[PDB]
Amino acid sequence: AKLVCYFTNWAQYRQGEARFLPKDLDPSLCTHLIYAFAGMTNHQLSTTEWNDETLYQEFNGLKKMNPKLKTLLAIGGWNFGTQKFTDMVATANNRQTFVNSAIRFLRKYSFDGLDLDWEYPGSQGSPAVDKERFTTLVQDLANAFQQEAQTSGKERLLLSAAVPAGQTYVDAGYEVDKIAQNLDFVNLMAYDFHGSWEKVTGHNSPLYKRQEQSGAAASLNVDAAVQQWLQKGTPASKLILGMPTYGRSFTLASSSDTRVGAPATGSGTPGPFTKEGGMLAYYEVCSWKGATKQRIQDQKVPYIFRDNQWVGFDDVESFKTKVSYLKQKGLGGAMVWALDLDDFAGFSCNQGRYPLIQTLRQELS
Ligand SMILES: C=NC1=N[C@@H]2[C@@H](O)[C@H](O[C@@H]3O[C@H](CO)[C@@H](O[C@@H]4O[C@H](CO)[C@@H](O)[C@@H](O)[C@H]4NC(C)=O)[C@@H](O)[C@H]3NC(C)=O)[C@@H](CO)[C@@H]2O1
Repeated sequence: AKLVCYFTNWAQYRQGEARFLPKDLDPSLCTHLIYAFAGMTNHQLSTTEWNDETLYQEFNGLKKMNPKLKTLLAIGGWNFGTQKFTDMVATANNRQTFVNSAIRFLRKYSFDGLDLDWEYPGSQGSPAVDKERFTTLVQDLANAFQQEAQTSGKERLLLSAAVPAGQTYVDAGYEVDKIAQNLDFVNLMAYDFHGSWEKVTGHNSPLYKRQEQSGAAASLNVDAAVQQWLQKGTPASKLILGMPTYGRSFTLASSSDTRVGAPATGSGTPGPFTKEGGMLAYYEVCSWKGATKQRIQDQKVPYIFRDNQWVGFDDVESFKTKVSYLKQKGLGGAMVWALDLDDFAGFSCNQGRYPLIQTLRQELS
């Protein structure tokens, strides 16, 4: 089974014990490590931090300690946008310029593959035409990757993509059945189902829906996301189930109504280390004494509150539940975002180093 874990090249700027660099990485924790994120300049793959080349080397150098490990470079991301993607896949000359740079870039830095993270083709400013242009991009990469392997005589470069769970987005830009044939594995983003962008508290990653949910609202859970990608044609073994080492917070309109579905006046106080209201690292949810942990029985995930602060998150338990759920589904494995937000150095949760992902590795193996 696969355990695809994401490293992020901006965690390095967090303060104190929250700072994360390749040295905080465990070469054996995951089967595949994906480096987030690499951008694009003139239709080509490029760095995004002043020290990506140094990081790239330490990142991939980890394979000297674990030759079984596979590393990939992720291009895109939420904040990346759609512009540069839509423009790069618009002309053959551009697609080919990108592909050739991807290959040369990945090989130069010792990456084993590329993880496409276009959020998302077919929306957010992306013309519905990009739905089929994406598919072409995938085929182009796959084809070039296959050809190169034979000429260079090296392990063929791997091709993956981070994909949305929403029904609306899959229909809008993904030719599921067709891309699945060319993607070595699909990284399903089964989270962000609920967030502070809503007026009511909801869980970031509920495994199942709540009895009181119907219609489109009943699809906002992992299972729906999974059943969906399978039905549309994804071999269960290529579908990797994503899980978050972060949770989503809300500020309660009143601390008297703390249930899931209660009135939220907006995002929760930013985390002292993550400093991005509405989300929190697992290790930030740990430093909470005097809080109250619940359990959304129907969705098999927890959440905690203290005064006007409510946060739905994942713990060692829900992670075990989820690892167990995917097994039953015959999925290819688990995906986690991000190594970065777990208690990677056992400095806050008192459960050791990488409490959550370690749970994943042990449960999966
Ligand atoms: C598995 N792939 C995958 N891709 C999606 C990610 O985009 C997303 O995580 C979010 O990624 C954006 C960047 O695209 C991050 O933006 C960063 O936010 C911090 C504040 O927290 C800010 O200071 C900047 O460093 C900013 N950097 C950039 C390059 O914009 C975060 O918003 C990040 N969010 C979380 C909760 O990690 C994940 C999860 O939705 C998806 O998974």
